[PDB]
Amino acid sequence: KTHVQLSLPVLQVRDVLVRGFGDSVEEVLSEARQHLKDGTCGLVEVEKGVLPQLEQPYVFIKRSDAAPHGHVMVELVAELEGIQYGRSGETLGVLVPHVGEIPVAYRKVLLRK
Repeated sequence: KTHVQLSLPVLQVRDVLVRGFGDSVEEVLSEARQHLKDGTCGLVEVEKGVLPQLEQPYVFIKRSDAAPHGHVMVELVAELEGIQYGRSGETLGVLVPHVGEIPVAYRKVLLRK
């Protein structure tokens, strides 16, 4: 399937134990996609002060369209030293590994895979 329905745990930035997916734009996009498939991916909502507490490169989920079955359609965009790899809509948040942190909410998305 080109799209997959996922419910992503929303984590507080100060709870996150593993603050990124790796060291290159290509690695973080690879790792993000693997964790999304394996159900081991969390989401941090971007506000003032969040991104400096996480590791670059960043992987964002961005709204790819204007929401089947409650699931917002999203795609992945990476960012490294202010350059983005991908073009999409509004940021829903930044992806991080999930290693058992308690979430504050769930975000239903349809991921372009």
